Amino acid sequence: MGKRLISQNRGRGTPTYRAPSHKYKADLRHPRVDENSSLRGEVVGIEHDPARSAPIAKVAFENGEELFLLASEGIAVGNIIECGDDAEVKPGNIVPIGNVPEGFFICNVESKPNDGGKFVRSSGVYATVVTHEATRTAVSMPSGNIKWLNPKCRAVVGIVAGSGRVDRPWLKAGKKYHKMKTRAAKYPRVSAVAMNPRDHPFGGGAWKHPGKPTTVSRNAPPGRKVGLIAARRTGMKR
Amino acid sequence: VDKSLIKAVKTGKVIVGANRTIDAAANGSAKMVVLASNCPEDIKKKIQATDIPVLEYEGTSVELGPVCGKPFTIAAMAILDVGESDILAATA
Amino acid sequence: MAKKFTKKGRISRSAGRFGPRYGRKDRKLVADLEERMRAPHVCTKCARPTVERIGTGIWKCSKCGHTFAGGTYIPYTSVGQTLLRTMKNIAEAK
RNA sequence: GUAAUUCGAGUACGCCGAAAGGGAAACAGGUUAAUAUUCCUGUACCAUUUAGCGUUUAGUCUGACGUCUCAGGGCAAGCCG
RNA sequence: AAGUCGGCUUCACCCCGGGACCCGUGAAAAGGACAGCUAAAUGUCCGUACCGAGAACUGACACAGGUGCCCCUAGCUGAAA
RNA sequence: GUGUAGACAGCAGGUCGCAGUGACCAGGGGGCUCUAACUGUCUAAUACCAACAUAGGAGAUUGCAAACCCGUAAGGGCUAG
RNA sequence: GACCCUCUUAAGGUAGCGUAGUACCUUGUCGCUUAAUUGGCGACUUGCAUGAAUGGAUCAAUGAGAGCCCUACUGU
Ligand SMILES: [Mg+2]
Ligand SMILES: [Mg+2]
Ligand SMILES: [Mg+2]
Ligand SMILES: [Mg+2]
Ligand SMILES: [Mg+2]
Ligand SMILES: [Zn+2]
Repeated sequence: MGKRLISQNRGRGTPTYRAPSHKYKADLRHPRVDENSSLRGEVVGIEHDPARSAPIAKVAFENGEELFLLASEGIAVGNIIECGDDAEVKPGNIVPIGNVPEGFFICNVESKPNDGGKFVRSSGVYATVVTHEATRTAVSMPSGNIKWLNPKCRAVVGIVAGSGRVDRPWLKAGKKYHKMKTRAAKYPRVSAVAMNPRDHPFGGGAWKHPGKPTTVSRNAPPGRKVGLIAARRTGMKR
Repeated sequence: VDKSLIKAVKTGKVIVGANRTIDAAANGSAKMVVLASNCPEDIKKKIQATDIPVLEYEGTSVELGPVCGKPFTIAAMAILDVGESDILAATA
Repeated sequence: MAKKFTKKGRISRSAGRFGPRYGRKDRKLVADLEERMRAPHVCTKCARPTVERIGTGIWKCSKCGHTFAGGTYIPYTSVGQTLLRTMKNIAEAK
């Protein structure tokens, strides 16, 4: 048995591949609201979240419990939020996507109703509402695809803050090193062709070349799906 | 509304600043009080409590300043006596 | 006005702290981004230039006290500007 | 759950984990062959309980925080007449 | 046995405040403060000698290695340990 | 001469030796090529390199009850994403 | 040594570099460097068996990397 790969080591969950959970501030989710309820609340502070490298907002609600929230751009300390079914459309509120007009930008969209939000969450991303049929609504995801969501889904209006995070090049191994200390990723990563034939399917030889084609089928067993997994095309555009 | 302020600053009694305007309004000698649009809400409480007419100004205090003749910013200004001006006619 | 911009000391700007490293392209990009970041930005309530960067995407007004979330390197982004323009025109048409 | 356990991840309830993290309170001198803020002389200080004499504001503050760089004040050590 | 006075400097120690940097944001809980004052009584348990290293540890050794250079150190020359 | 000061900087004349940073301490320099951009890592005990890493460039999978992976299962890693 | 043809069992090397850390023949031929050089550098090159992210060419700063030359110095 030539040694397992890095992906299977991540599978086991050894301490080298586990996220340092105790650093993260808090989990981000929408307020839990019963049927036919509408709770409000005004921002108390704007705070930095080390799990995403973007700001988050602290909001104190009328019942008493405060929650961190995914901060859309423009959110300022003092503004009140009106999450609920009867909310109007403004930058900051949380409203169903069924009664959001076409052309408006949204973020922190849910998959099924009352999930808290799963799509459109990294820095500066956003999605759009395209069409409103009776049973579904099509939103263009930041990847570039059309998704058909339930009309009774919740999403904050605006775009996620922190836009432009990747216009600043690293230009050092040290800065990227410092980012990786608060993530589960491993840094730095050895290249496969420089290993031994025990360690990887590509290792070995008197000179460093893959030897076999890099594209691998989708049916390859675990421990072999390394390279271009089931690629449809390769190369740049000529 | 705009050219009257030129004569209000040229002639008559005027005071620039929030606190002196508060004093003039409470004393009542300030016939009218002029405020900028984006002023803090903490000032509107006195301008409603004071019986003095409340002349709005559509602009912001940042450009209100230079037109009044002062490079700095003017939040609330009162004209005690108009003299050779008719800004009061704009207000009352 | 500022530090000596001699016959030479004029191209690097803030990227002159890297010395002869990292190449021309990356240094130019970082320098230009830094002159955009160090700009005298303007407030939204005060309408006075007082906004500076507190953290990653956090901005504050020195005189006004107003705190808000914006871009990572610049306070206001073009997409947010477009959203404001469109929503405000829709509201004002009503 | 496992054929089954002394085996196995998670959840609930507990409980442990720092003689360099947090932390209520003591100093001088003497004494012995070998112990000393521990024994002796002097002068102090802090908690829990009991009894007497009164009272909350009870929700906040503190404990409680990175790297570099600099001004101001003070002081053990040091030096001069 | 004298046991009186002045002056300079002051880190590597204490207090206090400012600035810059981050695609790094730099612990938690017990405890304490805000209502206490007076009096007597109680304050159990464990460690405490000596070495801490070119002879008291570890490498079979009274071993030129390592753990510990972990934390501290006077006068002159000299930027200076 | 500067400075509140500690101190620091500068001058004029005389004079000794073979030699004045007089001992201690304390870079030899230049030119033409190959190679890796650089700072970093490495066969503990024969290999400190042109090898590994790196910022930069490009490609591929996946809209989350996802892609990739661990377990016989119960359940998990990535993921407070 | 062109270019019409080929052998074209898919196509038959574009820019570049070239006796190379790759050139067997080989101490390849010529120039600068020495009294004298299987060396170093430059030029040519019919490339046994160079060539474009199996990355090509060149490159300031850096190097306990690998060669050759000058000056000072010395019991090498
Ligand atoms: Mg194999
Ligand atoms: Mg304990
Ligand atoms: Mg190197
Ligand atoms: Mg390599
Ligand atoms: Mg020779
Ligand atoms: Zn402001």
